[PDB]
Amino acid sequence: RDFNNLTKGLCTINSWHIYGKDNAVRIGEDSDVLVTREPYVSCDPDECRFYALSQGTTIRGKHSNGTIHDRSQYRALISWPLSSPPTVYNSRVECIGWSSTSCHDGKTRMSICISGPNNNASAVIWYNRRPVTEINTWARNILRTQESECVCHNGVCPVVFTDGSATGPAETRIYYFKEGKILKWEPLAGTAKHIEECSCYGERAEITCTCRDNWQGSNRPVIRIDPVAMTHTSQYICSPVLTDNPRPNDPTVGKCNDPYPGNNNNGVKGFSYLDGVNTWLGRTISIASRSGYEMLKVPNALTDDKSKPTQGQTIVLNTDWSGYSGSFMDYWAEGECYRACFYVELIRGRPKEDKVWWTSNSIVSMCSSTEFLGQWDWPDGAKIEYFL
Amino acid sequence: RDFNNLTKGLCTINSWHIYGKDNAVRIGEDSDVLVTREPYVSCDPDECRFYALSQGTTIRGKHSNGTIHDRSQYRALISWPLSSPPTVYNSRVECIGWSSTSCHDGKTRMSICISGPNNNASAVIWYNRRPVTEINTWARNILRTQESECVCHNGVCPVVFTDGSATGPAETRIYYFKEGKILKWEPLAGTAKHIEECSCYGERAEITCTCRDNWQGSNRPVIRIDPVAMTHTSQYICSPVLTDNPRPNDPTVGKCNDPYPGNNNNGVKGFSYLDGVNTWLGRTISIASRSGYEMLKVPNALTDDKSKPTQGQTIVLNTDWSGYSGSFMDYWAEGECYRACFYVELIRGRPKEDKVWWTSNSIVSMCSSTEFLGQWDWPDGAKIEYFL
Amino acid sequence: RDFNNLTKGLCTINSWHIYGKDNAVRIGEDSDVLVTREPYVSCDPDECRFYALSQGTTIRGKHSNGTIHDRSQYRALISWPLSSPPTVYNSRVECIGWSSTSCHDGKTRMSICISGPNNNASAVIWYNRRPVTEINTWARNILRTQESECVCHNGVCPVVFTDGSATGPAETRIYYFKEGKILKWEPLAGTAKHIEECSCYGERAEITCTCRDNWQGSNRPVIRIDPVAMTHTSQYICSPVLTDNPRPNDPTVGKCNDPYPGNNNNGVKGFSYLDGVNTWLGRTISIASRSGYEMLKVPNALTDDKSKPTQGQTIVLNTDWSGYSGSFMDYWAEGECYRACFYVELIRGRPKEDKVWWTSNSIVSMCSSTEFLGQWDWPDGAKIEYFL
Amino acid sequence: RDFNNLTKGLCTINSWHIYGKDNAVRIGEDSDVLVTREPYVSCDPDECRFYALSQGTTIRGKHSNGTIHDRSQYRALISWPLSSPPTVYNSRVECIGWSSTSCHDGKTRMSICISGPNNNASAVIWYNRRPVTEINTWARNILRTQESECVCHNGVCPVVFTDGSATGPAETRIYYFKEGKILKWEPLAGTAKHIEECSCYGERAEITCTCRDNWQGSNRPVIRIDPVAMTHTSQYICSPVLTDNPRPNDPTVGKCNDPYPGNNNNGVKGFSYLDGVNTWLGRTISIASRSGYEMLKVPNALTDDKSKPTQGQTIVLNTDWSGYSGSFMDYWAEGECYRACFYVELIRGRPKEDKVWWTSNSIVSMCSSTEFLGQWDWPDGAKIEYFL
Ligand SMILES: *[C@@H]1O[C@H](CO)[C@@H](O[C@@H]2O[C@H](CO)[C@@H](O[C@@H]3O[C@H](CO[C@H]4O[C@H](CO)[C@@H](O)[C@H](O)[C@@H]4O)[C@@H](O)[C@H](O[C@H]4O[C@H](CO)[C@@H](O)[C@H](O)[C@@H]4O[C@H]4O[C@H](CO)[C@@H](O)[C@H](O)[C@@H]4O[C@H]4O[C@H](CO)[C@@H](O)[C@H](O)[C@@H]4O)[C@@H]3O)[C@H](O)[C@H]2NC(C)=O)[C@H](O)[C@H]1NC(C)=O
Ligand SMILES: *[C@@H]1O[C@H](CO)[C@@H](O[C@@H]2O[C@H](CO)[C@@H](O[C@@H]3O[C@H](CO[C@H]4O[C@H](CO)[C@@H](O)[C@H](O)[C@@H]4O)[C@@H](O)[C@H](O[C@H]4O[C@H](CO)[C@@H](O)[C@H](O)[C@@H]4O[C@H]4O[C@H](CO)[C@@H](O)[C@H](O)[C@@H]4O[C@H]4O[C@H](CO)[C@@H](O)[C@H](O)[C@@H]4O)[C@@H]3O)[C@H](O)[C@H]2NC(C)=O)[C@H](O)[C@H]1NC(C)=O
Ligand SMILES: *[C@@H]1O[C@H](CO)[C@@H](O[C@@H]2O[C@H](CO)[C@@H](O[C@@H]3O[C@H](CO[C@H]4O[C@H](CO)[C@@H](O)[C@H](O)[C@@H]4O)[C@@H](O)[C@H](O[C@H]4O[C@H](CO)[C@@H](O)[C@H](O)[C@@H]4O[C@H]4O[C@H](CO)[C@@H](O)[C@H](O)[C@@H]4O[C@H]4O[C@H](CO)[C@@H](O)[C@H](O)[C@@H]4O)[C@@H]3O)[C@H](O)[C@H]2NC(C)=O)[C@H](O)[C@H]1NC(C)=O
Ligand SMILES: *[C@@H]1O[C@H](CO)[C@@H](O[C@@H]2O[C@H](CO)[C@@H](O[C@@H]3O[C@H](CO[C@H]4O[C@H](CO)[C@@H](O)[C@H](O)[C@@H]4O)[C@@H](O)[C@H](O[C@H]4O[C@H](CO)[C@@H](O)[C@H](O)[C@@H]4O[C@H]4O[C@H](CO)[C@@H](O)[C@H](O)[C@@H]4O[C@H]4O[C@H](CO)[C@@H](O)[C@H](O)[C@@H]4O)[C@@H]3O)[C@H](O)[C@H]2NC(C)=O)[C@H](O)[C@H]1NC(C)=O
Ligand SMILES: *[C@@H]1O[C@H](CO)[C@@H](O[C@@H]2O[C@H](CO)[C@@H](O)[C@H](O)[C@H]2NC(C)=O)[C@H](O)[C@H]1NC(C)=O
Ligand SMILES: *[C@@H]1O[C@H](CO)[C@@H](O[C@@H]2O[C@H](CO)[C@@H](O)[C@H](O)[C@H]2NC(C)=O)[C@H](O)[C@H]1NC(C)=O
Ligand SMILES: CC(=O)N[C@H]1[C@H]([C@H](O)[C@H](O)CO)OC(C(=O)O)=C[C@@H]1N
Ligand SMILES: CC(=O)N[C@H]1[C@H]([C@H](O)[C@H](O)CO)OC(C(=O)O)=C[C@@H]1N
Ligand SMILES: CC(=O)N[C@H]1[C@H]([C@H](O)[C@H](O)CO)OC(C(=O)O)=C[C@@H]1N
Ligand SMILES: CC(=O)N[C@H]1[C@H]([C@H](O)[C@H](O)CO)OC(C(=O)O)=C[C@@H]1N
Ligand SMILES: *[C@@H]1O[C@H](CO)[C@@H](O)[C@H](O)[C@H]1NC(C)=O
Ligand SMILES: [Ca+2]
Ligand SMILES: [Ca+2]
Ligand SMILES: [Ca+2]
Ligand SMILES: [Ca+2]
Ligand SMILES: [Ca+2]
Repeated sequence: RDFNNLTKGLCTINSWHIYGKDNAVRIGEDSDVLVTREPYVSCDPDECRFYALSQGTTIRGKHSNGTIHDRSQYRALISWPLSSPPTVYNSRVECIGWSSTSCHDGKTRMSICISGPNNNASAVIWYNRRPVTEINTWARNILRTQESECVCHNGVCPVVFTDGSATGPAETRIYYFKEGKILKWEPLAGTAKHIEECSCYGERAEITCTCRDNWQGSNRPVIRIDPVAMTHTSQYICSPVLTDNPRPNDPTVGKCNDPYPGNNNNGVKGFSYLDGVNTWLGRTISIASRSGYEMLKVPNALTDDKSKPTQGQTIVLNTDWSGYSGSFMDYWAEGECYRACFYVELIRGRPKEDKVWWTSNSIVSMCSSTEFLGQWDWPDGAKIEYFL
Repeated sequence: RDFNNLTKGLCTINSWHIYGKDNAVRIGEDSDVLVTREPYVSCDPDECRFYALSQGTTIRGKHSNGTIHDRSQYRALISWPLSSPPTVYNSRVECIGWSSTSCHDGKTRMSICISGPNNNASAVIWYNRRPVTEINTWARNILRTQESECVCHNGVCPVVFTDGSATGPAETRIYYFKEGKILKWEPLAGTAKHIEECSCYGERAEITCTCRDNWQGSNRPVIRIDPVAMTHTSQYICSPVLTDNPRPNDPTVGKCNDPYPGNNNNGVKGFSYLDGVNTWLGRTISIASRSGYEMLKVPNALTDDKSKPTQGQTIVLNTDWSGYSGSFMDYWAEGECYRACFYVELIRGRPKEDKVWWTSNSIVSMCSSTEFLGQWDWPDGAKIEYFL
Repeated sequence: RDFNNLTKGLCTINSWHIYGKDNAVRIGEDSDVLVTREPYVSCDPDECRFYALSQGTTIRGKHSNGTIHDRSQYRALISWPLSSPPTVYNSRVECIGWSSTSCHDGKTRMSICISGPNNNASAVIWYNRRPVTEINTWARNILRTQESECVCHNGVCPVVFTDGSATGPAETRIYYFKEGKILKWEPLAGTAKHIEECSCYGERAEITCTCRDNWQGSNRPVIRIDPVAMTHTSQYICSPVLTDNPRPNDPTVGKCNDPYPGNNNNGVKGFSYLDGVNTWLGRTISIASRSGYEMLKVPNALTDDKSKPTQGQTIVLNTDWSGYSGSFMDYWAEGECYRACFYVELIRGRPKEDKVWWTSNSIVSMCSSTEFLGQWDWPDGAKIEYFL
Repeated sequence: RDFNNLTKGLCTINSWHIYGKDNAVRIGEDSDVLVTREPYVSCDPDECRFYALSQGTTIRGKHSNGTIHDRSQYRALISWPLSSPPTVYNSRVECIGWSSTSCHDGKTRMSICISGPNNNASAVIWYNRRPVTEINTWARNILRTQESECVCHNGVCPVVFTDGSATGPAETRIYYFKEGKILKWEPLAGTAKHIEECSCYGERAEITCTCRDNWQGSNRPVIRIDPVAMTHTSQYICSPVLTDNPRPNDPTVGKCNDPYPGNNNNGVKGFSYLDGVNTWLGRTISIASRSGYEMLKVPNALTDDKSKPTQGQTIVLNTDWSGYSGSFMDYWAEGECYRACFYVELIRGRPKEDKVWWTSNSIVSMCSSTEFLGQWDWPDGAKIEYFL
């Protein structure tokens, strides 16, 4: 109908309720489920669906051998019905590639997939399921993007891309698209020193993205975008509650405009909701590996370099595998506010479970509740031994 | 369009005709059919579908081992096309959880799923396929609900919940929802001493629910709800024709306001249609186990403590496994009356058939006919030996 | 929109072109294809689909053992997309039973399924995918119907049923339905001595049905129905070109009002298009078994007791298995005439191929052309040895 | 709505971006994927889909043995969602046959399938998913058509057919269809000496088809059609950059009105975009076999007998199997120009890989970009050894 506008603020997050779970790895042990990774969730005005990068083979298939690898010509962004697993028969291909983002602007959906060799990748921007614009690699070193949904406001859908080193300065750009066409792009500004895989959401005409500083930061960089002025700023979450992984132990004071040191050249896609006292941070429980997952209420985390938790909720036990996590919201729901949601990728197989030759995942997803709900843990649930 | 109103009375039940059957266990021996239990049927204005709690694995899958268990993080309420089996590829997830109810109000559908550990469960109420309201456990002891469809009248859809002991007094509440929001709730009143898994239907602006007194009753408790006044009453079916299971043999006089003694701490979800002489009771043939199933016409069963059968119809032979049963009707059919329908869950596997490591079921469903139709029996039809 | 009226006459049949083929048995050797038999084809105003009686198991499934049997509680009328095979995932259940018919009246579809034990069967008539009317067995001996589509005119859809002996006089009735309700029924009249499985079509406000005289006739009985007056007549095809099976060799003169003798208590569902010189008869090539299939142009076959072929077309070689055949037409196609079509059931497995424990089939379907097209043969195509 | 008119010219082709890829053979190693060959892509106003000739069996199925054969009664034109593989459950049958073409005229789709024995084949023309016209073989020697989409202009959809020898003069006809009916047909004219499998596209009210001269030409014949006047011309691509296969090495000067000699009685379906300097030719890299695939910009290739490449892009490495290739465009996309697209059939199995008993393929597809995008190679990706 009309372009969606970010007119509401976030609902008060007092806890998290279960939203979706596909149990993909459990089910795929004996059904035609595609091997995936880098999943996310994204809503259309009349439907919310799961998204991921397929590896172009089923989990039980012999071609599952080697799926720990990230970029092959057999990957594609696929989407499928909420909480169903990504099967050969119910998965819809949005575009071909090994890095992606996607979002609905209220009228139709824009999907972006990047493909190609490391030194010659290109992004193809799809709108209304048709290819509209293409962008060639500018730094010739793995052009890559969010791996979770973008956000739109009055037709303008900003997207964060990075091209260049994963272990030193890179070239990050913020592109402002409208109907799949480039309105404007700008180089990253602010104090964030390295940017990868931004997790974004919008409220009251502003888009907030929590990203990954792969190079040096154990705290997470934050990009705030004005989609009307088509400008942005960047900084780090000030709070000493560190949310990347691996990471050093939590200090008593964090860093606002520089990466918090201790771990270099590594990380994990993550997210946060930065809204004053209504601030919640997600993170793996383990500081060493993609193990466990918890939500922590950290009032003013973004601006308070001494902020610590006041409430929390465990999502995945430290005795279970987690992985990527990101933000999304149903911008077309009823009510006076946007209900914060997130998903956690539950990685199974390599490298942590190397008795199998594949690497895949399942998805668990939650949204906020104004109630103070009891908590449960949500593991992938598959028994690797069954696959041996 | 407009909210449905219960303006018609029940059609005269002179017999039962076959409505649906999915032969899920037979088919799933060699196709990707999900393991389920606690099924039911529910209609939308333009379609009627089967519903159940998936176990998040196929029957032939190795993860089917252990599906006798009731509450895991891998369960979800799913729905699929009438008489088709619940497959990985045709099952639509309504919400995540291990106890549920669902009903269409004429405009859209409300679905409720409860999840969590025994002492910290929560219900999430979905409306128009979006999460709208959440309710935390109030007694911290397996918050649970109907396991069959709810019923709506002018937008108000009452739902019966129980939290607390299964072997002593518990805390039952009747929630009145409208568009997924809580209008009102009240604690159970009347003479019913324990309430679980209510099976409901509506006619002439009144909703009748036949439930399960797990604690002490072999006769079934009944809750009658006024969805306009949002009030209710409760009692037991007076008739000496006992319908829970296990149960003692039938006496010559029943109990109207107290559980009929003989069997404690056990039961099975069941149902009835209480309409004067047009009263029909469903029950397992066996008084000891979930074996066989029959419909018995027992005029004034609800109010006559000496009422006995005047007609009957066998649905499943005592030599075949049955299980849960419940009520539903197509409130959007043509005609001057609502045609009473019901389903019977045909449980296969554990605990009765322990040569296999799983527990699942198939569904058989019937609706009333004004004719006096010949009867047939309707077994699950699978050969367990094939699964060995 | 509006009820369809049989306002056109048949197009001139100069040959037959391939319309549909599902290769179900070939494909099902390695995919989840349901075991079926008694198939047919039927059109809706916007789609034509394949129909059949499922056996409630896949062909490769262990429950395929024994599917030679006709009436079990695991059968159902299913429909699926034209030329696709009937799979677990794409088959839509129309109703439960082991004998059926179905037809669209222009507004919506009526489907009829009969189920039950031999002495207590009942038909349930569905309209707009809801059960509307039920008819109890009147002769208590396998109530049964067409096994191919019915035909409608201004809302009135006549259907031929038989109840009673398959080897002596039986009780045949013609029911006139409108919106699933019974307008009228009448007992069979005319000279046809036994009636089973009528294959019907309509043109110029008249419905012609070619049926099966199981008791004594090797020539086929014919019922012509006036759906406005709701009356009919019956006789036999006069032509000496005999079309039932098994049957004696062709004589030089046939019988118009009595069964042509030579073979008793057996037959096969078949069809014909009786339109003056534009008359075409279908039949198995073998006079002994359901082997091969051919179309023969026999001018005035219905009324000329000496009529012989003037043209022909082979559909299935005598070295290949055939089976049931029946008529259907797309009453909603463009043009000035109705294009005659038919399907042939290609039975595989028992009893002819007993190395396998199952019985199933695939479908081949043709429609007429005003051209004189070259002919090909259309076998099922599966290799039984592959199933061993 | 209204018939589509070819009102736009081609967009400037500066490179090719990835459009679709189904990885069918990889996925089908462990899922129910149909064996196919002769694929293509074609758009409807609201969707673009993959098309191919199924072999009526899955790849893992035992009936895959022998699928190197071209014309059996088990083949059919099927279509399925873009970039999904052709599975038993998602493939829609358009018609039955072993040679086809299909195209949308803006209102609805016309599909054509030819079937029958070599000396008695016939084409059936479907419109709006209904059979409308039939054409009998005129030369009684494998009536055959494009194997890629046709193109329409104001309702007129020309189609090129050939009947007769593959190794000497044959009888080629251009049929002009409108709503599935024959408006006119004409015999091939011009200097093209043999015509097979034309690959066509339209722009500015003209349809250009690049075909295959199986008899003698290593350069490709070209048919240009005026769909309004319903007339055409034919010639050969003048350029010395030869594009059929097998073929002799590239000379310095080609032939404009005669086949370039060196290879007889063989070839491969191919295509080109002939638009002045914006001219791009597709071809296998190998001159001996269907190995590799590249796009070459050859300004004025059609008219310049000395034209050589000025730019290029590799699509499939010479170390990987290719096969058929053809043109298609989304005539309903936004913008001021038509974006040239093509697909390449990646054949796997026999005859090149004879360790397996089958022959199948997967699809890769690209469209043009006005950018100068980095290139990647796109192999089928399956490991034959896995199928052993
Ligand atoms: C039924 O359900 C309800 C609803 O969920 C359950 O109630 C919930 O219970 C939760 C567990 O107790 C609780 O979550 C905790 O909340 C704490 C905050 O609340 C407390 O502090 C405030 C502040 O003054 C008070 O107002 C409040 O009353 C409480 O006292 C958090 O601080 C907790 O998080 C910390 O602990 C967990 C371990 O439990 C860690 O995993 C987590 O990361 C936090 O601790 C680390 O980080 C801090 C910050 O830097 C450090 O100070 C600390 O040392 C830890 O650091 C190590 O570990 C991290 C992670 O590995 C590593 O990076 C670092 O380097 C160090 O090694 C926790 O979030 C919910 O708030 C509560 N909800 C409600 C509504 O009450 C109820 O129990 C359930 N019922 C039953 C019967 O089970
Ligand atoms: C073709 O199809 C038609 C249509 O279905 C077939 O006709 C049907 O036939 C059915 C079987 O005969 C019949 O069903 C029975 O109806 C009886 C009621 O009708 C009779 O009584 C009235 C009352 O005066 C008369 O008007 C009427 O004319 C009849 O005489 C029921 O009473 C029957 O139910 C009881 O029996 C069955 C066993 O058959 C039990 O399973 C059932 O639970 C009932 O009996 C138990 O319960 C009562 C009540 O407390 C006790 O008194 C009794 O002792 C039993 O108790 C034991 O068992 C239970 C269950 O295990 C346990 O809990 C308890 O503790 C005790 O151990 C039965 O329902 C249909 O009405 C009839 N329909 C029609 C339209 O005619 C026809 O036969 C078919 N044709 C062929 C050729 O097959
Ligand atoms: C390319 O394609 C075209 C298009 O299809 C091919 O041309 C077609 O060729 C067909 C085969 O020749 C032909 O079909 C035959 O037509 C005959 C009728 O035409 C002839 O007679 C008339 C009458 O005067 C002439 O006008 C006309 O010119 C012809 O001469 C039919 O009579 C044929 O059917 C009979 O033969 C077949 C065997 O081929 C039987 O299976 C069939 O049942 C018919 O014969 C039985 O029945 C009759 C009637 O009672 C008996 O008299 C006879 O003895 C047989 O009885 C035995 O067998 C039956 C069945 O088993 C059993 O029940 C009984 O008891 C006995 O045992 C046949 O239909 C098409 O018309 C023709 N089409 C066109 C447009 O030309 C062309 O060949 C192809 N090209 C190539 C190169 O292959
Ligand atoms: C990142 O991505 C970009 C974008 O893709 C990459 O840049 C691309 O690089 C490509 C490879 O270098 C390049 O493709 C080539 O372009 C040549 C044309 O450009 C050149 O010539 C013009 C003309 O004066 C100049 O303006 C221009 O500056 C260049 O110098 C083509 O000629 C090339 O094709 C020929 O070579 C390939 C082998 O590489 C053959 O496979 C192909 O068939 C062509 O050669 C055959 O045919 C000709 C014509 O008859 C014969 O003369 C020749 O001998 C060959 O004949 C043999 O082989 C054929 C085929 O087997 C056989 O039939 C025959 O009989 C003989 O045996 C080639 O197309 C892109 O244009 C370029 N794109 C851009 C935008 O720059 C960049 O490299 C990537 N970056 C990295 C770091 O990898
Ligand atoms: C989001 O905000 C913009 C207003 O800036 C709205 O876009 C007006 O919408 C109407 C209805 O289609 C048009 O007549 C105006 O020209 C629109 N655009 C502008 C840029 O002024 C848009 O309607 C809002 N979205 C929603 C859902 O209300
Ligand atoms: C089939 O024939 C009957 C006419 O007997 C048509 O039914 C008239 O249709 C209009 C349009 O809905 C109504 O106003 C009349 O009352 C209809 N019925 C009768 C019984 O008179 C019907 O329209 C015809 N079907 C088609 C497709 O034309
Ligand atoms: C485009 C690409 O390959 N992205 C990969 C990502 C990057 O390798 C990482 O962010 C460093 O640049 O890492 C991870 C990862 O699991 O850490 C997965 C992504 N597939
Ligand atoms: C929420 C829950 O676990 N409900 C279970 C139910 C209860 O255990 C029973 O009603 C006693 O409370 O029993 C049964 C049962 O088969 O008896 C199945 C239900 N899964
Ligand atoms: C209802 C029923 O069982 N109909 C069967 C039919 C009858 O047995 C036959 O027409 C005699 O009555 O025969 C055949 C048959 O193959 O001859 C199949 C049908 N399933
Ligand atoms: C109708 C038909 O059989 N067409 C076939 C085609 C022809 O054999 C070829 O064009 C020569 O006529 O060749 C090829 C081929 O791979 O070369 C495939 C087609 N199936
Ligand atoms: C099929 O069933 C028969 C009868 O029960 C049995 O003797 C036979 O061995 C079975 N065949 C298979 C393959 O199970
Ligand atoms: Ca980091
Ligand atoms: Ca399988
Ligand atoms: Ca009880
Ligand atoms: Ca007979
Ligand atoms: Ca050639």
